[PDB]
Amino acid sequence: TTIVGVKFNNGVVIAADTRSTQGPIVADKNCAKLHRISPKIWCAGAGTAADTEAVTQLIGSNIELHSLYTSREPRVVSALQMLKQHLFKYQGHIGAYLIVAGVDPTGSHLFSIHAHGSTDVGYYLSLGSGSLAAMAVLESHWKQDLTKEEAIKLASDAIQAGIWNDLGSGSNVDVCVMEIGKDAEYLRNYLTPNVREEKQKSYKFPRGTTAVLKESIVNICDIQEE
Amino acid sequence: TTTLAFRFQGGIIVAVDSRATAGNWVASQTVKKVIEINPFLLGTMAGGAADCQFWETWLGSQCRLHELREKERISVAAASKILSNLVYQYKGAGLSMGTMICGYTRKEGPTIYYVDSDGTRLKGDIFCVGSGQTFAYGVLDSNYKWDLSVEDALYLGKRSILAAAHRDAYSGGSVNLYHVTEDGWIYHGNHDVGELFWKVKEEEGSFNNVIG
Amino acid sequence: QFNPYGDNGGTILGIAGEDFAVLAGDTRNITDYSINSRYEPKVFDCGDNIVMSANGFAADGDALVKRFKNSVKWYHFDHNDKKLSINSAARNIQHLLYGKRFFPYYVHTIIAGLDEDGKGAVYSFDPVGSYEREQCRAGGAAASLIMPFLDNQVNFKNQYEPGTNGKVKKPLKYLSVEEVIKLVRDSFTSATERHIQVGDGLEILIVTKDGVRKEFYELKRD
Amino acid sequence: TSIMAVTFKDGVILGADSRTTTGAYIANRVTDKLTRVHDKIWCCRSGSAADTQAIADIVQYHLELYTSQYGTPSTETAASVFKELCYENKDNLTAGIIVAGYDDKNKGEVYTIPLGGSVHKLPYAIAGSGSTFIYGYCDKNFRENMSKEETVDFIKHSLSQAIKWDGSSGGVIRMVVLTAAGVERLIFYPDEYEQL
Amino acid sequence: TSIMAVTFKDGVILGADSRTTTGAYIANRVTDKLTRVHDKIWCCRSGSAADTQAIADIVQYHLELYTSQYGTPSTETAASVFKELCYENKDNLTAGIIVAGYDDKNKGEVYTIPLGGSVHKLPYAIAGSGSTFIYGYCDKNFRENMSKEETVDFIKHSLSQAIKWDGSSGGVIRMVVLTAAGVERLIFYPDEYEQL
Amino acid sequence: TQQPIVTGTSVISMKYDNGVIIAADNLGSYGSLLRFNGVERLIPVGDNTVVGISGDISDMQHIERLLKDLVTENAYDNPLADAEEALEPSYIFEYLATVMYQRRSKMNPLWNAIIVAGVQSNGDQFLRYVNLLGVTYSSPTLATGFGAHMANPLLRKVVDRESDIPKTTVQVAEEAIVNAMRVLYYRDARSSRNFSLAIIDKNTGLTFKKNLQVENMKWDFAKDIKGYGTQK
Amino acid sequence: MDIILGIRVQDSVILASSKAVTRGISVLKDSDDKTRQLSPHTLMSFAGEAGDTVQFAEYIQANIQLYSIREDYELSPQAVSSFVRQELAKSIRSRRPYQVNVLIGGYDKKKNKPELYQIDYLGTKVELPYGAHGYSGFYTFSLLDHHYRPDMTTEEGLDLLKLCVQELEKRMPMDFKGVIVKIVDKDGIRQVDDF
Amino acid sequence: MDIILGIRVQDSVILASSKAVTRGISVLKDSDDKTRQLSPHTLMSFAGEAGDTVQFAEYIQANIQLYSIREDYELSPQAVSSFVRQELAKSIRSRRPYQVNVLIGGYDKKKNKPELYQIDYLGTKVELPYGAHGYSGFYTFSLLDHHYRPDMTTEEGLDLLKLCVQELEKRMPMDFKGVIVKIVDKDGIRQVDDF
Amino acid sequence: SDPSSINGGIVVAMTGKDCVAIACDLRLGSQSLGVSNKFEKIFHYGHVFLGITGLATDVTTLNEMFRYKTNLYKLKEERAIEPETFTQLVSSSLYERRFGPYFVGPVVAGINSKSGKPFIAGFDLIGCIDEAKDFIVSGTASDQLFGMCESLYEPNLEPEDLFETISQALLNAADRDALSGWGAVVYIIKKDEVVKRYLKMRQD
Ligand SMILES: [Mg+2]
Ligand SMILES: [Mg+2]
Ligand SMILES: [Mg+2]
Ligand SMILES: [Mg+2]
Repeated sequence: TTIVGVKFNNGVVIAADTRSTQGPIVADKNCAKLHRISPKIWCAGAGTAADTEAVTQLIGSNIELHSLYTSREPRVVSALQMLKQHLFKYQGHIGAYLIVAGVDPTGSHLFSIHAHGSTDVGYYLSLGSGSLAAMAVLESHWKQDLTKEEAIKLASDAIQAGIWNDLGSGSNVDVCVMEIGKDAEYLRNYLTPNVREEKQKSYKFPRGTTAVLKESIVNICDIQEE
Repeated sequence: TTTLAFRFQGGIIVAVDSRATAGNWVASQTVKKVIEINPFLLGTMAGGAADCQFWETWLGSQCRLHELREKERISVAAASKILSNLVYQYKGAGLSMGTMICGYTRKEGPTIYYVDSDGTRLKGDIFCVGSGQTFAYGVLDSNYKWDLSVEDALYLGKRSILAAAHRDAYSGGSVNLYHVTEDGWIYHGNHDVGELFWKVKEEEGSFNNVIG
Repeated sequence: QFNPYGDNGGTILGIAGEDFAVLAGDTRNITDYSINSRYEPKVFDCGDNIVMSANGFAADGDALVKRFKNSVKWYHFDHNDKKLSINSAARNIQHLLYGKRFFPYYVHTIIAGLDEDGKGAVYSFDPVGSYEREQCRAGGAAASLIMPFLDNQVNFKNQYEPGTNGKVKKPLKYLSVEEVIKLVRDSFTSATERHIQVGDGLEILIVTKDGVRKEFYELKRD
Repeated sequence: TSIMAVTFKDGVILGADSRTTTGAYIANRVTDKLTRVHDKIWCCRSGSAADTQAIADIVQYHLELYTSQYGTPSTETAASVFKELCYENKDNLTAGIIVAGYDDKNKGEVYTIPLGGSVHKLPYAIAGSGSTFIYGYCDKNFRENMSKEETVDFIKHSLSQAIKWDGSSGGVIRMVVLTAAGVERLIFYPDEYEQL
Repeated sequence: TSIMAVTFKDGVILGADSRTTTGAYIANRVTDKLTRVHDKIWCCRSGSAADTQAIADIVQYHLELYTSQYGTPSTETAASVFKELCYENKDNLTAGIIVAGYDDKNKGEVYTIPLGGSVHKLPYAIAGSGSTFIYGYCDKNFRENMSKEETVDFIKHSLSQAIKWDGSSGGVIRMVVLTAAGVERLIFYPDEYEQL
Repeated sequence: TQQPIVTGTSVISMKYDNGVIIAADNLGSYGSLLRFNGVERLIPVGDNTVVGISGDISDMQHIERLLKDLVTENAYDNPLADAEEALEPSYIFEYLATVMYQRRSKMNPLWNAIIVAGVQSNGDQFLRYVNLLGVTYSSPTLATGFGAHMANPLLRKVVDRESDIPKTTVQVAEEAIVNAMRVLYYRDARSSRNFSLAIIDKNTGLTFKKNLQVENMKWDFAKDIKGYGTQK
Repeated sequence: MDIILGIRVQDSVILASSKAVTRGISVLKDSDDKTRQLSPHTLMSFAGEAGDTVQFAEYIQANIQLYSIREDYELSPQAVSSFVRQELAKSIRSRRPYQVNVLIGGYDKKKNKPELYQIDYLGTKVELPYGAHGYSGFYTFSLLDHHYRPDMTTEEGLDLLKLCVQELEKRMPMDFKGVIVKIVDKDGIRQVDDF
Repeated sequence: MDIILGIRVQDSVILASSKAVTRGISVLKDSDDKTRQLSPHTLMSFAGEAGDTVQFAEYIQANIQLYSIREDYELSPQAVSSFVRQELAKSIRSRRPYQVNVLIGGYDKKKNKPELYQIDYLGTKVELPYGAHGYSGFYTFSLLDHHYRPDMTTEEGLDLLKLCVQELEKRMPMDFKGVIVKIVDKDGIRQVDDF
Repeated sequence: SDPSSINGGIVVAMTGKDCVAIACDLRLGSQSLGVSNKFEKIFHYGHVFLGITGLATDVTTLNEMFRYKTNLYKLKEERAIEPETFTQLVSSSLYERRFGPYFVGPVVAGINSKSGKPFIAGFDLIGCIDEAKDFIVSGTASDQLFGMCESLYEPNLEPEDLFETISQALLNAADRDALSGWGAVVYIIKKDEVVKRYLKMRQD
């Protein structure tokens, strides 16, 4: 998994690769590692895929209820405090390693959070097995006062480093841009640098190739009238 | 792995399956679990493929040297004991072997020795070795007679492997048959279990639990 | 504790044609989640029209290939430059492997060439020297992904002739070198999609009576 | 982690490195290990980031609620709340905390709370993996009632050595000055402190 | 065990504590950890007493036999013989040795041989459990080409701190001075060095 | 079987149009203690080869002595010891690779990862890796330890395949190596600021650079970072 | 406990269960009946850990007998087997699971059909023509696969069962002291007293 | 191997030894003779680890047969038992010991007396009126203690042995497939072919 | 010992043109011992189909559980549950046993009754959703299935072509797995007709 967050002038950009693995086998070639906590608070998730989804939806649900109760747009620090206290309670057994980003009435924010409950602040962050490849790119090209276009470039380049050099990461780059005073734009499959080449042969079988013992109609419909 | 060998009026029948698995996945369906030691002697493979294959080929070299020196065919007793004494030197090191050394000589008649990697050497009339042995034994014990014909004995060995191939997950692929006579062994072909099962089901009326 | 073994990944594939043989293998070399090299040759020409690959732990794989190559050289010295036949090579490799029965070469070995009648030959070895002549054999990481496909598309397993409904099998017609190479390429393209240790490049060594020829193809680098 | 708190004439100064490691990988090179529990009571965190963050957050909550009811808490009270959490949950925590604060009545005070949950009031305190290398230096060079500039130099020189030798420590030296005048943050970069 | 060797203008000085422990019991409080392998090549022993004694004895034998054949050995040669034993028997030894010697050609030289069996030529070296506490101090206070009196003070102050903090170190500070003038033994008692 | 004690971290290297570059920091770590600050881990053999070594330093020093002895031995009864029968990078590597694999096979390894960088007689670039297991591989970029994870991704952006080697100048290659050394200093907890770098070029020969430093470091952004979440 | 077999024929279910009770070194009993009647036309044989086997079997028996009284009605074999499965499936994630494998042989009076259900301690249920637990199947299934027919009489089923028991007595290392055989049909449950 | 018994009567030694050879799951043979004739009037039964048992027994046989040829003389049972004990006592401190327990039944032609020696794998020798190895004694010794007399005939010894075998067949969990019985007397060794 | 490979078995699901296909082998075993050749692993709740591989007691339990839940859903919602909604229910249900999970590999397949859109999904044992366009694989021969599917599959296959592809994917995968086979079933699912075919295969 290769996930990054990069701060820029008017907001924060977040990005991830799209490979999910069971040992050495690619279970999903287009996994979604970017999660929406609220409309303008998104996070990137590494570790146990079920946990990153579950923990973002739980906190995202409670955030929504809190937003309705307080008549205020949600804050990143709220999502952050709720995530860390939850993960700390479970002593790391909930394997969720998140990069939490967003915009709110206070400004634009970028945090990382470890499965044990520790949080970190930064202008650029990476996480997962491709984090070292990504962080190398971030450490070589990051600067203060990046523009939106530069940050999307830097973020996706850092993910690419992971795609190519880390066996845990692969396929496509997903991006989400959260700019102040603007709708968060979720760029699903922003880059697609791993389309499989046309096969040498078609493996479409002639009809009646498979041997068949029995056939029957399945009754999916309900009990009928008359 | 299901290997059997039994003694009867017409010599020895040897029948084996063909399957090799790594963990849950089937590495090979085309494994030769009969080692042709020489033209008169057969060995079965169970436990370690390498250990059986290597040391029973080596055995064939020792048998050849014996008959060059003594100007006489080696006895099944002597051949089996060369192998058993060898593996017994390696006891503890971790060889894995369960084999039937099978031969037909004038002095002895048809003879089977179960040889085994913890040093066991047993003469006997019927032997089954492998994960599917218990299934093969059932069919053998209920149908075996000394006065079987060569045709019926061949079928019995084939059918006993089929019984194991069906039930035992780690046995199958195909059945290899051998008939050992005093003038040497005779190969009686490779029989795909998939095709054999349906053939046997229909012709025999067995396996009514299975839909075909 | 010191672990003398390691896993360098990779996948190899030997297919025996009617009058040719191919031994293919990806060119990626890895440890854990890192790539060591995108092009590290794994299949070798060993002389006497024999090709070999020892896939798994690359240090043992290189040692074994090196020793076998040396065995070809000394066979020529000891036996009046006699050509080492593929079956003889196979038996020799068994003894090399079984020589280390109690501290094994951690490799799955395949060799390919032509038998003494000019027909295609592949031999497959386990780590301790058990071996068999085979028509078709994938070795290494993505072997479980490739073999079921080859059962279906080379040997036509589970394929019956339309209209008969399971009564007549699809006949086992002989494949050309061009047809085999398509199945090799598609095996590795598919394996690359679904196995993280397979990729970068595919090097195929084709053996005929005319000698050993090489072909190289790109694979996805992610 | 290299952390210390030193009391001087005008109050107290907390000092820390900025390195967070996972094995030999530096996960964060700009960590803030100096954390605010009250306006003029701060702490230095060593051990588990997750544990020390969680503890500090609870302490900040307790002192906020204390303040609403009973007015400003003493530095001793803050150290007691830290101690209570650390001692009562000693089996599940890995936290070494130095509590530092400025009262007007008491002036600069430093309390160290090592792994066990014991409390030790000291003129100065050092902690974290990098502290081992500077026990000798700090003991030889510490004086009571130093000036602000002397204490900044003392901390800067000490942590410079701790960083030099300890692979677990590095990055910037952060400091927080606590006096009657208020709260001042200081930072010192590698190019400055490495040449000392 | 706290031990160090420091090179200065006139030669080299070896310094050591005198404590041998079995667990928390002090088995010997007047141990001599500074040992002679040649007239002007000495060593400092850390780790296993049995191993370092056995090694030193073999080295003394090798340099005695070297001297009978080839004349006086260099300090580098002595360090190489120590290294050979320590490196080739690394699996069975627990020995950290500082080799110190005075040639007329080369002057004062210090070689440290840590656990692995590697050799490191240095201006000065510190070792043993107590050395950890004085990395900061020694690095801040060492200068090249000190006088005899400065180097004695440097060693005395350093080992005083190492002893103060390390429970495994204590007793007297022994020193051995190696110069053209000859071999001088020095001893410093607790009442002297504790008040520094 | 042993455990490494005094250790050296990443060695990084790459090929460029006319030769190879190799670099390694000057630190000998003792666990988390940064014990020895003046350790040379690039060891030149002749004027055409540099062997870069990471891992156990006592074993490095042994390998250093084997190479020194190899040069002596090659000179014996060899009138062309400084010419046609001089040691090649490929000879030095193959020797080391034999030793490494023999030692792992006796269950007593030299606890190292080694990169042999050099230029052959015919001007060809030599760059190959061998480690404590006797595993060997070659690639346009090679790195040990942390370098494998952080340097390779950066160096592979310059030379991603074989066809990129003739397009890469020595200035571009050196720049990439020096930047990679900075990245490793930021992020490897067992690294030092001081390092050595060696260039082996087929025209200009062996250039060995000692006492280099990581410079142009970005730390200023650290001042703005406050707390771990909600603090101001 | 050791060997438990089951065979569903045309019009009945036959359960054969070993008589031996061994506690380590000695055979403490050679006449143990490893079965309980759950209802007039439903029999359950069992084998597994000591204590748990009987405790489970009687607990099930009590519950089915309670149902029979409350509703004045006999549950179908299918219903009983589902109840038993759920209890075992509940049991496997308990603090201390029941280590009990069962065969449920019943005659469904509504459908006029014999039914044999095999359920292991995990709660793994299967309906079968013939079944076993433990090692018993390894010896016997090759014989049952060969000879079994769905239209067999009760007497033919008993002969096939004798052949299975003989093969067990030949090739099993343990002396299981023979089997008690019971037949479940439309007239209820009865024990074959000579086998 | 499992059960080996021995009983010395008035004028002979009787050795009873089980016929079963079990390899884990299946009984591979039910007619195994766990004995070797060392000399015309000395028989040795054996039980222990697979392979080692026969290897040891035949090694002893060969050595006694070599002695018999060299000296043209049969060693006394006592002498043979001492030779065997020393081999086992040597074996216990070897790299890989022989895991073999033996009974040596012999008729001393000089003294005109039957003799029974029990020797375990450690080289622990005892001369006894009756003996066993493994669990066999636990079941049988209470019967032998009661009924045994030093003046018993061979037929009375065989009857007492049948009672021992019956008690074993009742209370032992393992099916040892009966016993082969051999008698050692002044006329040599002979096998009782019906038991 | 490993709960997900005691009983064995496989499920595969594929999408085609206005259709989905889901298939499974029929084996239930006790490790090496084959026990049943009629253990179906596909179930349905109205028009939504669920395949479940893994530990057989959990397969049975989860089927009984989703029947329970979809029955109540229908009573309250007054309509049959859809594949997209059911997928979320399966995910929720599994995750609520996060630290004591059902040892299963569920696979959802069906066509949305309102939109007509073909839908398939896979899950890990704790409920992570893999919603693939092309195909989903599950069970003890999942590696073998990945290999078959990755080469054999092409998009927008007609129902009767898709049948051949999924059948050959299952059959040849199962023959390279010791713990799968003993028969097979293939469901071909269109918007308002579902055909179920039993396949003839080798019985070892
Ligand atoms: Mg089978
Ligand atoms: Mg890949
Ligand atoms: Mg540092
Ligand atoms: Mg199968």
